[PDB]
Amino acid sequence: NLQTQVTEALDKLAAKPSDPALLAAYQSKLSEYNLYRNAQSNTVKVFKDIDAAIIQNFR
Amino acid sequence: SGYLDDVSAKFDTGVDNLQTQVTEALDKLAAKPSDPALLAAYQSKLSEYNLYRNAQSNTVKVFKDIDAAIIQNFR
Amino acid sequence: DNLQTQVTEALDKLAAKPSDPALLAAYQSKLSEYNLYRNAQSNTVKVFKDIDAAIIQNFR
Amino acid sequence: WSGYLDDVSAKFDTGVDNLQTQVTEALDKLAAKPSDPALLAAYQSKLSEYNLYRNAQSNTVKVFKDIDAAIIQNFR
Amino acid sequence: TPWSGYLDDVSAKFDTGVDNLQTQVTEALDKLAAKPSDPALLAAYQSKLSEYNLYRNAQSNTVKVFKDIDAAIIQNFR
Amino acid sequence: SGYLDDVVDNLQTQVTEALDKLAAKPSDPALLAAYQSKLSEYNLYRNAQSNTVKVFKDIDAAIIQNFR
Amino acid sequence: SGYLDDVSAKFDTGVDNLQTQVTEALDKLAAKPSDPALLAAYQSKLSEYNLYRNAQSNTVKVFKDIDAAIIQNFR
Amino acid sequence: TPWSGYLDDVSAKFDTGVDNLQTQVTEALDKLAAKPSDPALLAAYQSKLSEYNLYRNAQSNTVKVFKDIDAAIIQNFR
Amino acid sequence: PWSGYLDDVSAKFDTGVDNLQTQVTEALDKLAAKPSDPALLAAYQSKLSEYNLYRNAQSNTVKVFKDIDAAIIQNFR
Amino acid sequence: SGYLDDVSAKFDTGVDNLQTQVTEALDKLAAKPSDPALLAAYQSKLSEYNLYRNAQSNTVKVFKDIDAAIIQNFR
Amino acid sequence: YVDMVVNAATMMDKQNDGIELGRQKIGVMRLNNTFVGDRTYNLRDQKMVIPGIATAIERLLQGEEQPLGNIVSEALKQNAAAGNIKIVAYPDTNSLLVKGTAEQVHFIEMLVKALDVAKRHVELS
Amino acid sequence: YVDMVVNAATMMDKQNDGIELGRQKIGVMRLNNTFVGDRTYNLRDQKMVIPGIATAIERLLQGEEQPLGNIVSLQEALKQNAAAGNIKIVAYPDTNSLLVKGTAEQVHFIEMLVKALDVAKRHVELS
Amino acid sequence: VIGQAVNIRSMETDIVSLDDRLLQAFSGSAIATAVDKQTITNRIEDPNLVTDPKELAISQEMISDYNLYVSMVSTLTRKGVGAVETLLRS
Amino acid sequence: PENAVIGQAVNIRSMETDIVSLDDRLLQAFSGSAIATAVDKQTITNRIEDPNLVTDPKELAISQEMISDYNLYVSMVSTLTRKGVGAVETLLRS
Amino acid sequence: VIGQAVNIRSMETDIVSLDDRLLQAFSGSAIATAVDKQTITNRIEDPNLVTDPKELAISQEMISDYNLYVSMVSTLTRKGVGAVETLLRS
Amino acid sequence: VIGQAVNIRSMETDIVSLDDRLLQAFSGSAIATAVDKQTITNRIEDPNLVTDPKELAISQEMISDYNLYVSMVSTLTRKGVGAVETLLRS
Repeated sequence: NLQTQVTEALDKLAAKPSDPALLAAYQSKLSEYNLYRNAQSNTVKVFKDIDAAIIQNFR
Repeated sequence: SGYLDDVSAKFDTGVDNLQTQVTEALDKLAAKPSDPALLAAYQSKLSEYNLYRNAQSNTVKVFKDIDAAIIQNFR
Repeated sequence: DNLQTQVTEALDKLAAKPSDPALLAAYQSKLSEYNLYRNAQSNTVKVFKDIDAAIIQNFR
Repeated sequence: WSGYLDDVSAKFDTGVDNLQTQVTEALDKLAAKPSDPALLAAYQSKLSEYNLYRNAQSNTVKVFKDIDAAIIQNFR
Repeated sequence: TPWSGYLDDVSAKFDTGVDNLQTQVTEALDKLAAKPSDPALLAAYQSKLSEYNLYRNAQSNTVKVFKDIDAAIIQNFR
Repeated sequence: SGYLDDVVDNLQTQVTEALDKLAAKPSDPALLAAYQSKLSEYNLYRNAQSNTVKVFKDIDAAIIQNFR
Repeated sequence: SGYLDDVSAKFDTGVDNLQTQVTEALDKLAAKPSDPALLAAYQSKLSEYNLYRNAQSNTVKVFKDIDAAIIQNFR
Repeated sequence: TPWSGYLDDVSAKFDTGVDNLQTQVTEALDKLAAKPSDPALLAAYQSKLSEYNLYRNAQSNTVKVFKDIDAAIIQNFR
Repeated sequence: PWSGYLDDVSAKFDTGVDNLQTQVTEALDKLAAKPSDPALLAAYQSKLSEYNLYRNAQSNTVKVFKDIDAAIIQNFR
Repeated sequence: SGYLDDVSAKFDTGVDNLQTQVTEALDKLAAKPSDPALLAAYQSKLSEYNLYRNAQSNTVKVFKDIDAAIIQNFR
Repeated sequence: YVDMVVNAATMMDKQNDGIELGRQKIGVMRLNNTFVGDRTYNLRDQKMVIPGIATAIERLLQGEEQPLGNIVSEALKQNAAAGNIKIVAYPDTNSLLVKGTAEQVHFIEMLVKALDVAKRHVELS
Repeated sequence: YVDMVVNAATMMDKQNDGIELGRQKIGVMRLNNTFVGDRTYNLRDQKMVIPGIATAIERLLQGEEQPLGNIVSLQEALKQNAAAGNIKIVAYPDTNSLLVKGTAEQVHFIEMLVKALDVAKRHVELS
Repeated sequence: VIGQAVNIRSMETDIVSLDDRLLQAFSGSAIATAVDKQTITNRIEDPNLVTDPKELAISQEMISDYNLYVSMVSTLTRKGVGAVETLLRS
Repeated sequence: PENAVIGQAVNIRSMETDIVSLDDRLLQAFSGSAIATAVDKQTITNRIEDPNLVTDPKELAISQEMISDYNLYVSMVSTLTRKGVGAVETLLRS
Repeated sequence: VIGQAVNIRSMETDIVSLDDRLLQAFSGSAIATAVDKQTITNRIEDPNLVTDPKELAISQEMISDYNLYVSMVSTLTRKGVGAVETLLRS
Repeated sequence: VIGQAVNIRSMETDIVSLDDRLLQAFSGSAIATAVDKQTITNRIEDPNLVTDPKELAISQEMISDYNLYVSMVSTLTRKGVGAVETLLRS
């Protein structure tokens, strides 16, 4: 999964915060992780709102 | 405890001694401000410290934002 | 009330010397965590009592 | 008679015991002899310390207002 | 006690590090002013004035770097 | 008010007074920093009051409708 | 009229003459752009203006939002 | 009364600090312009001109720093 | 053709330094003919320096008003 | 690996040998810091490396914004 | 009766909050046994500086929050902060100017007289 | 009757609120026993400075907020409660005199202090 | 710490004074006094105070309470008439 | 208090005895509910008028609960009362 | 201060029918609104008014007041209609 | 992992009448609901779980599922009671 890849990129970075090659890799990983988490949460919410609306309709 | 504290402490353990390498190299320089080997030593330590702190802060910030955006959808 | 106490301690230590970067770095974290905690608690309290109100409105 | 964001500002104002006057004093001395490097060196420190004091105070009160407004919004 | 922050601690480390330079400079100046043509006074003044100059420079450059590091953190509280 | 009819000071006064003092010298940091927190506390008070008045009226409207 | 104009006016009766002073200093400076005595005064007046106009506008914004909240809770 | 703000007062504190430099500079200049080749006049002018320079710089940097504190506070009224 | 306010702020400087905009090009056209004349060098140093300061102060001043105006317009929301 | 990794790797492959060229030329210079041929050779390489890293980071930044702005509209 | 008493008392109370009751006084105190100003000695190979009484006392009290008391070798008005005490040397008459509350002035005077003691002469051969 | 008394009394109060009742007096005082300005002695080996009364007092009162009183060596209270930091002293050498700006009480206290401080000096002959 | 007190033996109610305000649904006199004030006013003081947040928070109470009172009377009359019709048919 | 725990030896309950009338059993309910609600409303109001309560997250979190509990309580008393009279009406019109 | 006018004795010896009271209210409101919208738009078009801080600070207040007025009229109207529905509706 | 246990064998009962089938379905739902509510409450106050993106992503789902389930049980109960009421009124 992505969770581990991000955790490990962080562990390698914190060993030598001044290495450009490590920084460039981390920027990319953390960015993708951020987008993934947001997209997932929004989709979950949408499906639950639909489900709730049906019940509210027949109630 | 908390998770942001673990993220922040991971840097502190990544750099073992830097927080007191800076204070020591400063105490050495302040004794003889004109020694070039001491000046050249101090320049790199202070640079390293600067970057360390910046990275540490910005990462905690990003994780805060991701959490707040998830908690916003409990409603 | 542990996470409520920790933040007020951190604030005193910081207020003692607002320019110390180690203190600033600690306080940033403590305040951020407290900030997330409060929001999560309030939102779930709301959900739990909107469900009760919707039950009563169903038979009312 | 005051709220809790005043308790939070006052924790800074009583925390940095005297800086608020020390700055004015330093300026009164430097204004008299701008070309003195010992005065200049002192003033740089005081003015920087004061700048940070004010920024940290204002950003903390902003954050506590953002927590409160969000709880009040749920009273509905 | 007069309240002191962190910046004025870093700044003070230099002041106590150069124990007596501050006065040595003026002493050397008063001798030089008493007899500008003496080369032994001249060559002694040059070394002190140079030490003083470098001391003040390093001092203020360091104070500025720290203030930049702190402002960059406080910017992230919001 | 100067008036009582027989039969402390509130945030509404303190805000009006701190605004009045500030407007004399809009560029003093002590006064600005004193005003930020009063305007914030007044905003919070004036929201919380109205939201709870609204809750008590919706309760009474629901009662009357339930017995219609 | 209205209360939000009352708040707006409470600034303009606060800064008695600044609105004039700024334009007057500008005319002087424009007459001799290279006089440091003039420059030094204009920097001050211009800064005091920039700050006055920003504080005014943000305060009017806040009181507008308080009223717009109450008029919704009328419903 | 001529209204004056906080920055106005900070600026004026320097003007009242240096009692008369403002005019000593001009008189020194006129004296020099009368006799450009007199070492005593050259030496006097070098000092006064330098002093004036440093005064004007310290003034404008302090006024700017206070402006940038106040803008950063009135930002947070929102 | 419509003058705004910033246009007026700028024109205040132009109508302030009434003739400097010509004097600079005329002193240049003197100097380029005989670059070694001390009188001409002394003159052109002055007029060039003046023209530099004038253009610089003009542009900074227009920018500050542009930044006040935007900050007000953002509150129309 | 996502799309952002692809965009980064396009720069990594677009510059073939630059990283190792820089590492090498630095060690040649450090062996004889006073030779003008080596100095001239090094300035250009380091400049190229600087621009490369900057362009790479600014591009990844822009793409992140376009994506987050789209994802916001799922709600 | 009760309602009239209550309201009258509360409003008379509020009409006084703006009144200030504290005050400051100035004490002029001549030094009988020593020079007020900071002394400095110039020697063939040395420069020496010695701080005066005003300098030392100011450097001691600077920033103090608590009131003073018991110097050894409504009452709200009494509790003035020590940091308000100010001392200015006036060499023209060799005297000290002190600004503050009466108890402060008193304590300062006692301290001054504990300190301005005349010196024994020593001859070296 | 009660409604007209309540209304009238309140509106009069608000019409009076704006009147400024504080006054600023100017006192002129001649010195008899000493020079008014500061004096610098340019000894062959030492530069020494002695501050004048004006300087020393303006330095002593700096930023004081409480009123002065007891100097030693309805509206009344509102007027009396005048801040010390408003006292202003300008040395006028042409007539060896001080110009003092303040309230009548402040002026009086200042004058008493002046007369405590310009004592005439003794002469010493050294052989 | 300061000024602390507690009543131990009995639950004597003290946050409120217990009073006949328990025994009524609407304070009709308080309505009739407020409705007077917002209707006697015809060209005195000023109109259009849509905008001051202190008076605008007083209007919210009246505008709500009078709407509730009027809504209640509408139901009571229907109930009364319905009770009469119920008895007369039966 | 927080440093104390206080029990009851054994909870005998005299009010478990039915002995009062069907109407005294009604008056108790009415009187107790009316007092409880008036007290709650007053408390909520005070918690908002007082400036140190309405501006501290710790206190706001509690006030949110007080408001919701009040709402639910009144809504349920109303509902059950309606259901009760509606039963009587259903039977007697049958 | 420019062109002020007030009516006197508006109800002292004549009273309007409700039929007319509504109609006068509607007309007096609708025209004031349309003129305020035109004033705003014109203050935005003129190049000399959208570029001067003094004129922008005036326009912000106009937009705020227009928005608050139209919101208050709309809310009160809706609430008052609701009561007539609750009266007539069987 | 650490200090963990599971109940292997459930106790058992006969089910012989509609009465016992009803009490059984009721008891089965009550307990599942109480357990879920407690679990969520704890997950909101362990600070390792309130602040970790992976754990928050889970708590979101748990809250949603709770809401949906209790709303379903409410709706179907009210529909059943309404069908009985309708037939007996008819």
